[PDB]
Amino acid sequence: APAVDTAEQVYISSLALLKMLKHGRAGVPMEVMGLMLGEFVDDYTVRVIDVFAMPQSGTGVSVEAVDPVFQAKMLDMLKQTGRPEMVVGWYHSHPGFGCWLSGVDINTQQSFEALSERAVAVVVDPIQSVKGKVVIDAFRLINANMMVLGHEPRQTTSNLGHLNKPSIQALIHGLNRHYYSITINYRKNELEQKMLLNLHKKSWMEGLTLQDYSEHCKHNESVVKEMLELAKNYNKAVEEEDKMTPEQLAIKNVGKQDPKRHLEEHVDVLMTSNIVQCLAAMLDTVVFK
Amino acid sequence: MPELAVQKVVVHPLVLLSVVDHFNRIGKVGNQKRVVGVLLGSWQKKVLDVSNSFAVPFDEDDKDDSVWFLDHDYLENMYGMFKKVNARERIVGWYHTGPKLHKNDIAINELMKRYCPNSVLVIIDVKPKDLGLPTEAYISVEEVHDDGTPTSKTFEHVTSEIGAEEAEEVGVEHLLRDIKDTTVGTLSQRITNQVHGLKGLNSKLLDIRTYLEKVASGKLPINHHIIYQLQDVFNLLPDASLQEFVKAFYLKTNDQMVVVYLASLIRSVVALHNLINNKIANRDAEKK
Amino acid sequence: PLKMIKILSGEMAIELHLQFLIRNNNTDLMILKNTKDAVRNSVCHTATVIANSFMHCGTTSDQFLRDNLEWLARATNWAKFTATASLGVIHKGHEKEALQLMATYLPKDTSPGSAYQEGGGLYALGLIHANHGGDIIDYLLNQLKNASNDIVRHGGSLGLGLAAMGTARQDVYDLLKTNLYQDDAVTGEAAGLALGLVMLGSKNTQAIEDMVGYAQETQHEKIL
Repeated sequence: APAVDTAEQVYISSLALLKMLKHGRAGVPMEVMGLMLGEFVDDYTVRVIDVFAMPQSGTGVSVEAVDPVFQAKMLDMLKQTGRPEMVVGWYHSHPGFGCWLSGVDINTQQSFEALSERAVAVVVDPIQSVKGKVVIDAFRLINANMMVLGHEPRQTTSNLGHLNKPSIQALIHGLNRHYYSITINYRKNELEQKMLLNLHKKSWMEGLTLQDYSEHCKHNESVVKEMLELAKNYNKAVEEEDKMTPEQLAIKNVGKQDPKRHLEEHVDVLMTSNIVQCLAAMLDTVVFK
Repeated sequence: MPELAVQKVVVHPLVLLSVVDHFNRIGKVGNQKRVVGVLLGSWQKKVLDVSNSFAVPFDEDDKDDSVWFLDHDYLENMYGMFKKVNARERIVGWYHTGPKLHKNDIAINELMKRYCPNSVLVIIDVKPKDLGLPTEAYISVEEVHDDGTPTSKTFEHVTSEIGAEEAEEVGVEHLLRDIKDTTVGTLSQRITNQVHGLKGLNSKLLDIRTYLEKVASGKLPINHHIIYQLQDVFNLLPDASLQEFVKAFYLKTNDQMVVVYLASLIRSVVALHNLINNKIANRDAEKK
Repeated sequence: PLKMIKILSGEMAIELHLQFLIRNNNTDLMILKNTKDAVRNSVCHTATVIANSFMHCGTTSDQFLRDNLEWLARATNWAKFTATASLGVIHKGHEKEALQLMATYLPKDTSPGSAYQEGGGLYALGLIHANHGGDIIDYLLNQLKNASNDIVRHGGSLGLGLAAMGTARQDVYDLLKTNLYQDDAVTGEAAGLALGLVMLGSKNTQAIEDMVGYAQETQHEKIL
């Protein structure tokens, strides 16, 4: 109804976000799905705390996967731990479909909606988790009566109201005919950060370590030889270069970047090896002694 | 039961975050009463990948460390569900939330071994231990010491490091609102690491000395390995030699300085005379 | 120095503000019709009802009331609440109209006529009355306290906070405080925002202790 259905800007925690990406990834092209545990506050704030997953299959998302038995079973575990969580919504991964909600995915979302009125539907892209950009969206179903009278901008009110375009093609077309997409925010905590930042005890000595002379010598030999080749270029280059604009000087002296800059780059690489070795050389001897 | 399929234990950032988050969820216990939970992860590999952890409600008293509650029933039922998630997820061992191990931990370990095929007790700490590892991994071993101690069941350390998975690693960057001044990829990062290194060494170094004192008086049982390793460190000592840097960095930099200055010298007369005519023009131009 | 007492109280000040605005006013029917045709009930509408009310502000005009009777009727949801609320921004000053026009919307007349409108009136009222508040505040406390649903309670708490602004006194704070303690779904954001409004420009030891202590405890977004 336009008079009580608003979109749910989802605050997704580290425990949920990581879980969903990993589960989809291993299964591929077998698709994984599940229920999401979280808490609901406001009339629009859902924090997704944690997730567990439903049965994978080789046809992926289906009606058969969704049974009340799995959910009911989980809830008994929730009591025993003394965790309170109600069900916020459900998730799935589509490697085998785009962000558009497949015909079986809508069926599955309708059942889940009967149980929790406020229900969210999430596409995960496990494939994209391999690369350094990850695109995932959360959505909420829109009612048929709502469209005619209300129109889809009614979900946008009293919340963040960002509406996503996940390129063109099937994904966008399917979005428009089916659901309203709403944004993702990340929940964070200071403690949560601190865990992530932590490295190793071993790195403490790693820097200290006295870099072998042998290895250093390899680097030193490598640096002087490139320098000699470039040195010539440098020598011809300085006869001209009465004008500013360094890129023009790069075409003239030949190649991308000035030969003065090439020589410095090499001097600097050697400098970095040298810095660890010499600092380390005195430092080590004195401290253990 | 076997504790075999481990030579290394890598632990995900997920594991730590799950324990602090789960503390609030259960009861808001907060290490008032230490918690043991299942440690989940991969199998059929030499290396142990601890993919995941979930809490089990375990309260151990602070009157007494021999009394605890450990909820067994949860473990069997959670077992069937793990396959729904993925078929690489099985119970590897258990986690202790710290601050430290006990003698009591041997007894907690015998119960958990029935479920697992490769039980290990990995202490994941609710507080991060320093800037180092917030995790230490240990394995139950039957050993004698030539301290005049017959057969004991104790925990000897196995090397711990932090690993990650392709899906998980990306997700971590997005979540992070830190930028990393401790990345350790380059010279800028590398100099920070050296300052910290010295501080790290000092923190570790103190412990070694107190351990030696305890054996001397304030009687503590000698772990023979530790003493054997200590003596090795002092014998390798030599004295330092050479290493230095050239005048070359400067030469290049000076080259850049000449070029601009020559361009400047021709431009100067032109630019400086013109300024007065443009200046006057500007003030009038501005008004409209 | 007798009229000097009046102006300081705020009675006079409202008279001034309303007169300047009403008389000089410019208000064009076309904006309202263009908008009316484009969007029937939408989020776009929500921004409009408040915004078009602002454009022609400080006037007593019937023109809005007649023309966007139809807007109020079309609306449901959060859009309806803004539309009622926005009547206060038009009638800025207008002392006599402020209390009467809003009265119907307030819980002492209609109340199960639509909860959205019912809260909206309380919120419109605080808006007109702000920073001339002295008489108004008692009436606003009684109303908020009485009705106490979900919707009306949020509009009440935000409304009371605006009228009372800068009193820095426990009486408005205590009523509001009690609303903050329930941790009810919608009211929580208004009650927290409200505490700061009333306290403004001065401090009280009890005020600061509540706001900081409850922030740490809760993990519900609206109170925080």
